[PDB]
Amino acid sequence: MDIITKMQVDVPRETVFEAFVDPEKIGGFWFSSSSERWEQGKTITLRYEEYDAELNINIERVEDNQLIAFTWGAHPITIQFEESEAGTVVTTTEKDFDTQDVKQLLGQKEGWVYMLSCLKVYLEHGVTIRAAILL
Amino acid sequence: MDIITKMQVDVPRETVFEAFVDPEKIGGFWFSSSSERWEQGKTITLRYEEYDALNINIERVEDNQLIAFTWGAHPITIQFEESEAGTVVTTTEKDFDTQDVKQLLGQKEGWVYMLSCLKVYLEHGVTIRAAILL
Repeated sequence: MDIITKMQVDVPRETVFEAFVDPEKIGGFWFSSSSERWEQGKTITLRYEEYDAELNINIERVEDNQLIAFTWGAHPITIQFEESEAGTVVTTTEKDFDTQDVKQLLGQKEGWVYMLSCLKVYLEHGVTIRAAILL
Repeated sequence: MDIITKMQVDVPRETVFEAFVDPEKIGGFWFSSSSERWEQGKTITLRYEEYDALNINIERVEDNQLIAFTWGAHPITIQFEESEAGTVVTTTEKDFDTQDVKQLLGQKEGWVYMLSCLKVYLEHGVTIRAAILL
């Protein structure tokens, strides 16, 4: 099982890509802060001012304005950005899950959908709706 | 199995309830409009302009607290409860098989997205593309 979620965001692909990798932008829809810009081969410190929690993630692969890859909890993750008429389609993929745990699947799906909804609102309106944690 | 989703919305419970039952407000986050105010015992014709496209029978309504109706073979309840900063909305779509995981995941996505659209609409007065869900 791979949890794949797609969300349309009405802004250019570069702008959506930047929303994730730019330490100053991520706070509007996801982590409260990042240690530095997301680069292929850099280990980033992702803060959650909310739960006063911190986690370190190493960026595995990065294709400018097109792909960000990494892993969490041993689950491969990729955030892709494709062009669409009105702007961009973001596709999040969190791989390797079993059916035995429908509860886990639903919870992760919820996290991805919520984060992408917060993303859409932040980029389309410049306002925020309580960033999520997901991971 | 039931698909339960909860969302915090920072406005009073009465404002969240009116957003669903008032024909003039629902288009900010879900269906484009309703034939009339959602009331217990009425059949409501819902519009979704994007698809230029349904009817639901409102079974129960507890003002500012609960709305229940059935879609297909899945009873649904939308509940509103007070929270310190506003309201906690709980949507429940019932009686799914644990077979079609894709169906459960697709419906979950639907509820989470609708509640997110609701949150922005009520907290910020702006909207993001409404989805049909049903």
